[PDB]
Amino acid sequence: MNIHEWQSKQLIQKYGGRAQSGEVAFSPERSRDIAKKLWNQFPGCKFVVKAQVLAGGRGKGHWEHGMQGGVKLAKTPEEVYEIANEMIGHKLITKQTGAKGINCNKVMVCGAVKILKEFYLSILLDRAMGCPVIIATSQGGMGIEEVAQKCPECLFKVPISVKNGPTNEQLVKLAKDLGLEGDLVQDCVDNVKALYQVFDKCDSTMVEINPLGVIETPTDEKVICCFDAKIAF
Amino acid sequence: IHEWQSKQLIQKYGGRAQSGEVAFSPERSRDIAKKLWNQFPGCKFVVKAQVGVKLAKTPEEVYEIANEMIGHKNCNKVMVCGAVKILKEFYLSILLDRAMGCPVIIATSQGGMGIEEVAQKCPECLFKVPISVKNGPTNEQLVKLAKDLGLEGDLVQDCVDNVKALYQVFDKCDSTMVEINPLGVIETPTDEKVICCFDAKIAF
Ligand SMILES: Nc1ncnc2c1ncn2[C@@H]1O[C@H](COP(=O)(O)OP(=O)(O)O)[C@@H](O)[C@H]1O
Ligand SMILES: [Mg+2]
Repeated sequence: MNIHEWQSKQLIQKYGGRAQSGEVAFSPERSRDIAKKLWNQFPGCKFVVKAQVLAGGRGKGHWEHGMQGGVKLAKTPEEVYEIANEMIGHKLITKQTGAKGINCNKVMVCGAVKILKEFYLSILLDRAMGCPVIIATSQGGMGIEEVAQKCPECLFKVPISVKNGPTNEQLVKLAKDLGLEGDLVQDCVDNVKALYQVFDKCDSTMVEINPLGVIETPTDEKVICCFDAKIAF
Repeated sequence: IHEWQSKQLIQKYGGRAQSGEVAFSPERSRDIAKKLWNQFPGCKFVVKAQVGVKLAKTPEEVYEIANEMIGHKNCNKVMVCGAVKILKEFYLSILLDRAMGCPVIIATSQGGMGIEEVAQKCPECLFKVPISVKNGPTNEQLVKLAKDLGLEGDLVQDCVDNVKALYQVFDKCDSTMVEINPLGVIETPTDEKVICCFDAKIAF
Protein backbone atom coordinates (compact mmCIF):
# COMPACT_ATOMS: atom_id res chain seq x y z
CA MET A 1 0.00 0.00 0.00
CA ASN A 2 1.69 3.17 -1.23
CA ILE A 3 1.29 6.61 0.35
CA HIS A 4 -1.11 7.64 -2.42
CA GLU A 5 -3.60 4.86 -1.67
CA TRP A 6 -3.23 4.95 2.12
CA GLN A 7 -3.90 8.70 2.19
CA SER A 8 -7.15 7.90 0.36
CA LYS A 9 -8.49 5.36 2.87
CA GLN A 10 -7.96 8.04 5.52
CA LEU A 11 -10.25 10.43 3.64
CA ILE A 12 -13.14 7.98 4.08
CA GLN A 13 -13.38 8.91 7.76
CA LYS A 14 -12.62 12.58 7.03
CA TYR A 15 -15.48 12.91 4.51
CA GLY A 16 -17.96 11.34 6.96
CA GLY A 17 -17.49 7.65 6.17
CA ARG A 18 -17.20 4.81 8.66
CA ALA A 19 -14.64 2.08 8.01
CA GLN A 20 -12.69 -0.63 9.80
CA SER A 21 -9.05 -0.54 8.71
CA GLY A 22 -7.69 -2.81 11.43
CA GLU A 23 -3.93 -2.57 11.79
CA VAL A 24 -1.13 -4.04 9.69
CA ALA A 25 1.46 -6.39 11.18
CA PHE A 26 4.60 -7.62 9.43
CA SER A 27 5.43 -10.25 12.09
CA PRO A 28 3.40 -12.68 14.21
CA GLU A 29 4.82 -11.01 17.33
CA ARG A 30 3.45 -7.63 16.26
CA SER A 31 0.14 -9.30 15.38
CA ARG A 32 -0.01 -10.58 18.96
CA ASP A 33 0.80 -7.19 20.49
CA ILE A 34 -1.97 -5.55 18.44
CA ALA A 35 -4.56 -8.03 19.71
CA LYS A 36 -3.19 -7.67 23.25
CA LYS A 37 -3.50 -3.87 23.19
CA LEU A 38 -7.04 -4.16 21.82
CA TRP A 39 -8.00 -6.45 24.72
CA ASN A 40 -7.22 -3.54 27.06
CA GLN A 41 -10.20 -1.68 25.55
CA PHE A 42 -12.71 -4.46 24.71
CA PRO A 43 -11.74 -7.38 26.96
CA GLY A 44 -12.78 -10.82 25.80
CA CYS A 45 -13.35 -9.62 22.25
CA LYS A 46 -12.38 -11.81 19.31
CA PHE A 47 -10.14 -10.92 16.38
CA VAL A 48 -10.06 -11.48 12.63
CA VAL A 49 -6.68 -12.10 10.98
CA LYS A 50 -6.71 -11.28 7.26
CA ALA A 51 -3.88 -12.26 4.94
CA GLN A 52 -2.92 -9.20 2.89
CA VAL A 53 -2.47 -10.51 -0.65
CA LEU A 54 -3.72 -8.98 -3.90
CA ALA A 55 -6.11 -11.83 -4.67
CA GLY A 56 -9.77 -12.61 -4.09
CA GLY A 57 -11.33 -15.53 -2.27
CA ARG A 58 -8.87 -15.34 0.62
CA GLY A 59 -11.43 -16.74 3.05
CA LYS A 60 -11.80 -19.64 0.59
CA GLY A 61 -8.15 -20.44 -0.16
CA HIS A 62 -5.72 -22.61 1.79
CA TRP A 63 -2.09 -22.50 2.89
CA GLU A 64 0.71 -24.75 1.69
CA HIS A 65 1.35 -26.14 5.20
CA GLY A 66 -2.11 -27.32 6.33
CA MET A 67 -4.03 -24.25 7.47
CA GLN A 68 -7.34 -23.39 5.82
CA GLY A 69 -8.60 -19.90 5.02
CA GLY A 70 -7.20 -16.44 4.34
CA VAL A 71 -9.57 -14.76 6.82
CA LYS A 72 -9.63 -16.46 10.22
CA LEU A 73 -11.39 -15.87 13.52
CA ALA A 74 -9.12 -15.81 16.58
CA LYS A 75 -10.17 -16.06 20.22
CA THR A 76 -7.01 -14.78 21.92
CA PRO A 77 -3.82 -12.86 21.11
CA GLU A 78 -1.98 -16.19 21.14
CA GLU A 79 -4.30 -17.62 18.49
CA VAL A 80 -3.54 -14.42 16.56
CA TYR A 81 0.17 -15.23 16.83
CA GLU A 82 -0.46 -18.81 15.67
CA ILE A 83 -2.57 -17.80 12.67
CA ALA A 84 -0.32 -14.89 11.68
CA ASN A 85 2.76 -17.12 11.89
CA GLU A 86 1.20 -19.51 9.36
CA MET A 87 0.45 -16.56 7.03
CA ILE A 88 3.46 -14.22 7.11
CA GLY A 89 6.12 -15.61 4.80
CA HIS A 90 4.04 -18.41 3.27
CA LYS A 91 2.13 -19.05 0.06
CA LEU A 92 -1.66 -18.77 -0.15
CA ILE A 93 -3.61 -20.53 -2.91
CA THR A 94 -7.03 -19.45 -4.21
CA LYS A 95 -9.02 -19.66 -7.43
CA GLN A 96 -7.07 -16.66 -8.73
CA THR A 97 -3.87 -18.72 -8.52
CA GLY A 98 -4.89 -22.34 -9.09
CA ALA A 99 -1.80 -23.54 -7.24
CA LYS A 100 0.95 -21.12 -8.28
CA GLY A 101 1.06 -19.78 -4.72
CA ILE A 102 0.94 -16.15 -3.58
CA ASN A 103 3.42 -15.15 -0.88
CA CYS A 104 2.05 -13.20 2.09
CA ASN A 105 4.30 -10.75 3.95
CA LYS A 106 1.75 -9.03 6.22
CA VAL A 107 -1.66 -9.41 7.85
CA MET A 108 -4.50 -7.23 9.08
CA VAL A 109 -5.44 -7.74 12.72
CA CYS A 110 -9.07 -6.66 13.04
CA GLY A 111 -11.46 -6.55 15.96
CA ALA A 112 -14.20 -9.12 15.52
CA VAL A 113 -17.44 -7.22 14.90
CA LYS A 114 -21.03 -8.41 14.68
CA ILE A 115 -22.17 -8.16 11.05
CA LEU A 116 -25.93 -8.13 10.42
CA LYS A 117 -25.97 -7.59 6.64
CA GLU A 118 -23.29 -7.57 3.95
CA PHE A 119 -23.35 -5.63 0.69
CA TYR A 120 -21.04 -5.01 -2.23
CA LEU A 121 -20.54 -1.47 -3.50
CA SER A 122 -18.05 0.08 -5.91
CA ILE A 123 -17.66 3.37 -7.75
CA LEU A 124 -16.09 2.96 -11.19
CA LEU A 125 -15.04 5.27 -14.01
CA ASP A 126 -16.94 3.76 -16.94
CA ARG A 127 -14.86 4.59 -20.02
CA ALA A 128 -17.59 3.69 -22.51
CA MET A 129 -19.82 6.16 -20.64
CA GLY A 130 -17.22 8.74 -19.62
CA CYS A 131 -18.79 9.15 -16.18
CA PRO A 132 -18.77 7.49 -12.75
CA VAL A 133 -21.19 4.67 -11.99
CA ILE A 134 -22.13 3.20 -8.60
CA ILE A 135 -22.49 -0.60 -8.65
CA ALA A 136 -24.04 -2.43 -5.71
CA THR A 137 -25.75 -5.68 -4.78
CA SER A 138 -27.34 -7.11 -1.64
CA GLN A 139 -26.24 -10.73 -2.17
CA GLY A 140 -23.38 -9.50 0.02
CA GLY A 141 -21.47 -12.71 0.57
CA MET A 142 -21.22 -13.96 -3.01
CA GLY A 143 -18.75 -11.39 -4.38
CA ILE A 144 -19.27 -9.17 -7.41
CA GLU A 145 -17.62 -11.21 -10.17
CA GLU A 146 -19.84 -14.21 -9.42
CA VAL A 147 -23.05 -12.17 -9.21
CA ALA A 148 -22.40 -10.20 -12.41
CA GLN A 149 -21.71 -13.18 -14.68
CA LYS A 150 -24.39 -15.48 -13.25
CA CYS A 151 -27.19 -13.03 -12.35
CA PRO A 152 -28.12 -10.24 -14.81
CA GLU A 153 -30.50 -8.06 -12.84
CA CYS A 154 -29.03 -8.67 -9.36
CA LEU A 155 -26.84 -5.57 -9.68
CA PHE A 156 -27.89 -1.98 -9.06
CA LYS A 157 -26.15 0.41 -11.46
CA VAL A 158 -26.38 4.19 -11.09
CA PRO A 159 -24.67 6.61 -13.51
CA ILE A 160 -23.43 9.75 -11.78
CA SER A 161 -23.25 13.35 -12.97
CA VAL A 162 -19.66 14.53 -13.31
CA LYS A 163 -20.51 18.12 -12.37
CA ASN A 164 -23.11 17.41 -9.67
CA GLY A 165 -21.95 14.03 -8.39
CA PRO A 166 -24.58 11.78 -6.82
CA THR A 167 -27.93 13.17 -5.72
CA ASN A 168 -29.71 12.46 -2.44
CA GLU A 169 -32.63 10.93 -4.35
CA GLN A 170 -30.15 8.68 -6.16
CA LEU A 171 -28.46 7.58 -2.93
CA VAL A 172 -31.67 7.33 -0.89
CA LYS A 173 -33.32 4.99 -3.38
CA LEU A 174 -30.11 2.94 -3.56
CA ALA A 175 -30.14 2.65 0.23
CA LYS A 176 -33.77 1.56 -0.11
CA ASP A 177 -33.03 -0.81 -3.00
CA LEU A 178 -30.57 -2.57 -0.66
CA GLY A 179 -33.31 -3.24 1.90
CA LEU A 180 -32.27 -0.49 4.32
CA GLU A 181 -34.96 1.26 6.36
CA GLY A 182 -35.04 3.59 9.33
CA ASP A 183 -31.93 5.53 10.27
CA LEU A 184 -29.72 3.12 8.30
CA VAL A 185 -31.02 4.78 5.11
CA GLN A 186 -29.42 8.14 5.89
CA ASP A 187 -26.35 6.45 7.40
CA CYS A 188 -25.78 4.59 4.12
CA VAL A 189 -26.29 7.81 2.14
CA ASP A 190 -23.65 9.60 4.22
CA ASN A 191 -21.17 6.75 3.73
CA VAL A 192 -21.64 6.50 -0.04
CA LYS A 193 -21.38 10.30 -0.25
CA ALA A 194 -18.07 10.03 1.60
CA LEU A 195 -16.96 7.24 -0.75
CA TYR A 196 -17.67 9.39 -3.81
CA GLN A 197 -15.94 12.40 -2.25
CA VAL A 198 -12.86 10.16 -2.04
CA PHE A 199 -13.44 8.78 -5.54
CA ASP A 200 -13.37 12.27 -7.07
CA LYS A 201 -10.99 14.13 -4.73
CA CYS A 202 -8.32 11.49 -5.44
CA ASP A 203 -8.83 11.04 -9.20
CA SER A 204 -9.56 7.40 -8.45
CA THR A 205 -10.45 4.81 -11.08
CA MET A 206 -12.26 2.50 -8.64
CA VAL A 207 -13.40 2.68 -5.02
CA GLU A 208 -14.44 -0.83 -3.97
CA ILE A 209 -16.02 -1.72 -0.61
CA ASN A 210 -16.50 -5.45 -0.01
CA PRO A 211 -18.26 -5.93 2.35
CA LEU A 212 -20.23 -2.76 2.94
CA GLY A 213 -21.89 -3.94 6.13
CA VAL A 214 -24.59 -3.20 8.64
CA ILE A 215 -22.83 -3.94 11.93
CA GLU A 216 -23.47 -3.60 15.64
CA THR A 217 -21.05 -1.60 17.77
CA PRO A 218 -19.87 -3.01 21.12
CA THR A 219 -22.81 -1.15 22.69
CA ASP A 220 -25.19 -2.39 19.97
CA GLU A 221 -25.92 0.63 17.78
CA LYS A 222 -26.56 -0.46 14.19
CA VAL A 223 -24.29 1.41 11.78
CA ILE A 224 -22.98 1.26 8.23
CA CYS A 225 -19.30 0.28 8.12
CA CYS A 226 -16.87 -0.19 5.23
CA PHE A 227 -14.60 -3.24 5.29
CA ASP A 228 -11.53 -4.00 3.18
CA ALA A 229 -11.82 -0.78 1.20
CA LYS A 230 -9.74 -0.79 -1.99
CA ILE A 231 -8.77 2.07 -4.31
CA ALA A 232 -7.14 1.93 -7.74
CA PHE A 233 -5.64 4.44 -10.17
CA ILE B 1 -0.49 0.46 43.80
CA HIS B 2 -1.88 2.70 41.08
CA GLU B 3 -4.93 1.64 39.08
CA TRP B 4 -3.00 1.07 35.84
CA GLN B 5 -0.38 -1.12 37.54
CA SER B 6 -3.04 -3.11 39.41
CA LYS B 7 -5.04 -3.98 36.28
CA GLN B 8 -1.73 -5.02 34.71
CA LEU B 9 -1.09 -7.52 37.52
CA ILE B 10 -4.61 -8.94 37.28
CA GLN B 11 -4.23 -9.79 33.59
CA LYS B 12 -0.82 -11.38 34.18
CA TYR B 13 -2.38 -13.89 36.59
CA GLY B 14 -5.32 -14.69 34.30
CA GLY B 15 -7.84 -11.98 35.12
CA ARG B 16 -9.84 -9.88 32.67
CA ALA B 17 -9.70 -6.11 33.14
CA GLN B 18 -10.30 -3.00 31.05
CA SER B 19 -7.19 -0.82 31.24
CA GLY B 20 -8.13 1.75 28.64
CA GLU B 21 -5.20 3.91 27.57
CA VAL B 22 -3.64 6.90 29.29
CA ALA B 23 -3.52 10.39 27.79
CA PHE B 24 -1.66 13.40 29.18
CA SER B 25 -3.45 15.94 26.96
CA PRO B 26 -6.86 16.45 25.33
CA GLU B 27 -5.18 16.08 21.94
CA ARG B 28 -3.82 12.64 22.82
CA SER B 29 -7.21 11.66 24.25
CA ARG B 30 -8.78 12.38 20.86
CA ASP B 31 -6.12 10.40 18.98
CA ILE B 32 -6.69 7.34 21.17
CA ALA B 33 -10.43 7.43 20.47
CA LYS B 34 -9.73 7.95 16.76
CA LYS B 35 -7.45 4.91 16.46
CA LEU B 36 -10.01 2.86 18.39
CA TRP B 37 -12.59 3.68 15.70
CA ASN B 38 -10.32 1.83 13.25
CA GLN B 39 -10.97 -1.43 15.14
CA PHE B 40 -14.55 -0.97 16.39
CA PRO B 41 -16.09 1.77 14.24
CA GLY B 42 -19.00 3.60 15.81
CA CYS B 43 -18.11 2.57 19.35
CA LYS B 44 -18.53 4.98 22.25
CA PHE B 45 -15.90 5.98 24.79
CA VAL B 46 -15.58 6.39 28.55
CA VAL B 47 -13.23 9.10 29.85
CA LYS B 48 -11.94 8.76 33.42
CA ALA B 49 -10.16 11.63 35.14
CA GLN B 50 -7.09 10.37 36.99
CA VAL B 51 -5.13 11.68 39.97
CA GLY B 52 -14.92 12.13 37.05
CA VAL B 53 -16.22 9.60 34.52
CA LYS B 54 -18.07 10.63 31.38
CA LEU B 55 -19.46 8.92 28.30
CA ALA B 56 -18.43 10.27 24.89
CA LYS B 57 -19.80 9.56 21.42
CA THR B 58 -16.99 10.85 19.17
CA PRO B 59 -13.26 11.52 19.43
CA GLU B 60 -14.26 15.19 19.44
CA GLU B 61 -16.49 14.81 22.50
CA VAL B 62 -13.58 12.91 24.08
CA TYR B 63 -11.39 15.96 23.46
CA GLU B 64 -13.97 18.33 24.95
CA ILE B 65 -14.44 16.19 28.07
CA ALA B 66 -10.70 15.66 28.54
CA ASN B 67 -10.18 19.41 28.14
CA GLU B 68 -12.53 20.06 31.07
CA MET B 69 -10.73 17.42 33.16
CA ILE B 70 -7.00 17.86 32.51
CA GLY B 71 -5.64 20.98 34.17
CA HIS B 72 -8.64 21.37 36.50
CA LYS B 73 -9.82 20.34 39.97
CA ASN B 74 -5.63 18.77 40.19
CA CYS B 75 -6.21 16.32 37.34
CA ASN B 76 -3.31 15.98 34.89
CA LYS B 77 -4.19 12.81 32.94
CA VAL B 78 -7.17 10.82 31.68
CA MET B 79 -7.80 7.20 30.77
CA VAL B 80 -9.68 6.74 27.49
CA CYS B 81 -11.69 3.52 27.43
CA GLY B 82 -13.92 1.90 24.87
CA ALA B 83 -17.54 1.90 25.98
CA VAL B 84 -18.55 -1.68 26.82
CA LYS B 85 -22.06 -3.05 27.32
CA ILE B 86 -22.50 -3.84 31.02
CA LEU B 87 -25.14 -6.25 32.33
CA LYS B 88 -24.32 -6.50 36.05
CA GLU B 89 -22.06 -4.65 38.48
CA PHE B 90 -20.62 -6.53 41.45
CA TYR B 91 -18.21 -5.68 44.24
CA LEU B 92 -15.43 -8.07 45.20
CA SER B 93 -12.40 -7.75 47.45
CA ILE B 94 -9.86 -9.99 49.16
CA LEU B 95 -8.95 -8.65 52.61
CA LEU B 96 -6.56 -9.74 55.34
CA ASP B 97 -9.15 -9.95 58.13
CA ARG B 98 -7.07 -9.47 61.29
CA ALA B 99 -9.85 -10.50 63.69
CA MET B 100 -10.11 -13.93 62.06
CA GLY B 101 -6.41 -14.10 61.15
CA CYS B 102 -6.83 -15.15 57.52
CA PRO B 103 -7.74 -13.72 54.10
CA VAL B 104 -11.43 -13.14 53.46
CA ILE B 105 -13.34 -12.67 50.21
CA ILE B 106 -16.08 -10.03 50.44
CA ALA B 107 -18.58 -9.69 47.61
CA THR B 108 -21.90 -8.01 46.89
CA SER B 109 -24.34 -7.65 44.03
CA GLN B 110 -24.25 -3.92 44.87
CA GLY B 111 -21.50 -2.83 42.53
CA GLY B 112 -20.71 0.85 42.16
CA MET B 113 -21.32 1.66 45.84
CA GLY B 114 -18.77 2.01 48.61
CA ILE B 115 -18.46 -1.14 50.69
CA GLU B 116 -18.73 0.86 53.92
CA GLU B 117 -22.20 2.08 52.91
CA VAL B 118 -23.51 -1.24 51.57
CA ALA B 119 -22.53 -3.20 54.68
CA GLN B 120 -23.88 -0.45 56.95
CA LYS B 121 -27.36 -0.47 55.40
CA CYS B 122 -27.44 -3.94 53.76
CA PRO B 123 -25.40 -6.22 56.03
CA GLU B 124 -27.71 -8.95 54.74
CA CYS B 125 -26.18 -8.89 51.25
CA LEU B 126 -22.44 -9.24 51.94
CA PHE B 127 -20.89 -12.63 51.15
CA LYS B 128 -17.87 -13.38 53.36
CA VAL B 129 -15.62 -16.35 52.61
CA PRO B 130 -12.57 -17.01 54.83
CA ILE B 131 -9.58 -18.45 52.99
CA SER B 132 -7.14 -21.07 54.28
CA VAL B 133 -3.87 -19.38 53.32
CA LYS B 134 -2.19 -22.81 53.22
CA ASN B 135 -4.54 -24.21 50.55
CA GLY B 136 -5.71 -20.77 49.42
CA PRO B 137 -9.21 -20.51 47.98
CA THR B 138 -10.78 -23.78 46.87
CA ASN B 139 -12.75 -24.09 43.65
CA GLU B 140 -15.68 -25.36 45.73
CA GLN B 141 -15.85 -22.10 47.69
CA LEU B 142 -15.76 -20.06 44.49
CA VAL B 143 -18.52 -21.95 42.65
CA LYS B 144 -20.95 -21.25 45.50
CA LEU B 145 -19.97 -17.58 45.66
CA ALA B 146 -20.65 -17.39 41.92
CA LYS B 147 -24.04 -19.11 42.23
CA ASP B 148 -24.92 -16.94 45.24
CA LEU B 149 -24.33 -13.89 43.00
CA GLY B 150 -26.82 -15.08 40.38
CA LEU B 151 -24.28 -16.41 37.88
CA GLU B 152 -24.98 -19.40 35.64
CA GLY B 153 -23.54 -20.91 32.49
CA ASP B 154 -19.95 -20.20 31.52
CA LEU B 155 -20.03 -17.11 33.76
CA VAL B 156 -19.68 -19.31 36.86
CA GLN B 157 -16.34 -20.73 35.73
CA ASP B 158 -15.29 -17.35 34.32
CA CYS B 159 -15.87 -15.89 37.79
CA VAL B 160 -13.79 -18.61 39.45
CA ASP B 161 -10.94 -17.91 37.03
CA ASN B 162 -10.96 -14.18 37.76
CA VAL B 163 -11.34 -14.56 41.53
CA LYS B 164 -8.50 -17.10 41.54
CA ALA B 165 -6.34 -14.59 39.65
CA LEU B 166 -7.23 -11.87 42.17
CA TYR B 167 -6.12 -14.08 45.06
CA GLN B 168 -2.78 -14.59 43.31
CA VAL B 169 -2.31 -10.82 43.14
CA PHE B 170 -3.26 -10.72 46.83
CA ASP B 171 -0.95 -13.59 47.78
CA LYS B 172 1.97 -12.85 45.45
CA CYS B 173 2.10 -9.13 46.29
CA ASP B 174 1.58 -9.82 50.02
CA SER B 175 -1.23 -7.28 49.86
CA THR B 176 -3.72 -6.42 52.60
CA MET B 177 -6.55 -5.62 50.16
CA VAL B 178 -7.37 -6.32 46.52
CA GLU B 179 -10.61 -4.52 45.67
CA ILE B 180 -12.57 -4.68 42.41
CA ASN B 181 -15.38 -2.13 42.18
CA PRO B 182 -17.10 -2.60 39.77
CA LEU B 183 -16.52 -6.23 38.85
CA GLY B 184 -18.81 -6.44 35.83
CA VAL B 185 -20.57 -9.01 33.71
CA ILE B 186 -20.19 -7.49 30.25
CA GLU B 187 -20.87 -8.39 26.62
CA THR B 188 -17.96 -8.44 24.18
CA PRO B 189 -18.57 -6.78 20.79
CA THR B 190 -19.86 -10.14 19.50
CA ASP B 191 -22.16 -10.56 22.53
CA GLU B 192 -20.19 -13.12 24.56
CA LYS B 193 -20.82 -12.70 28.29
CA VAL B 194 -17.62 -12.50 30.37
CA ILE B 195 -16.36 -11.20 33.70
CA CYS B 196 -14.38 -7.96 33.65
CA CYS B 197 -12.62 -5.82 36.26
CA PHE B 198 -13.12 -2.11 35.62
CA ASP B 199 -11.29 -0.73 38.67
CA ALA B 200 -8.63 -2.10 40.98
CA LYS B 201 -7.17 -1.01 44.32
CA ILE B 202 -4.24 -2.72 46.06
CA ALA B 203 -3.14 -1.76 49.57
CA PHE B 204 0.04 -2.57 51.48
N1 LIG C 1 -13.70 -7.41 11.41
C1 LIG C 1 -14.52 -8.43 11.14
N2 LIG C 1 -15.31 -8.91 12.13
C2 LIG C 1 -16.14 -9.92 11.86
N3 LIG C 1 -16.32 -10.56 10.70
C3 LIG C 1 -15.53 -10.07 9.74
C4 LIG C 1 -14.62 -9.03 9.87
N4 LIG C 1 -13.98 -8.80 8.67
C5 LIG C 1 -14.50 -9.68 7.85
N5 LIG C 1 -15.45 -10.48 8.44
C6 LIG C 1 -16.25 -11.51 7.79
O1 LIG C 1 -15.38 -12.41 7.13
C7 LIG C 1 -15.57 -12.33 5.70
C8 LIG C 1 -14.23 -12.36 5.02
O2 LIG C 1 -14.41 -12.06 3.62
P1 LIG C 1 -13.78 -10.81 2.83
O3 LIG C 1 -12.70 -10.16 3.61
O4 LIG C 1 -14.95 -9.90 2.45
O5 LIG C 1 -13.23 -11.44 1.48
P2 LIG C 1 -13.03 -12.94 0.99
O6 LIG C 1 -14.31 -13.32 0.23
O7 LIG C 1 -11.88 -12.90 -0.02
O8 LIG C 1 -12.76 -13.83 2.15
C9 LIG C 1 -16.40 -11.08 5.46
O9 LIG C 1 -17.23 -11.23 4.31
C10 LIG C 1 -17.23 -10.97 6.74
O10 LIG C 1 -18.40 -11.77 6.69
MG1 LIG D 1 -24.39 -6.46 21.21
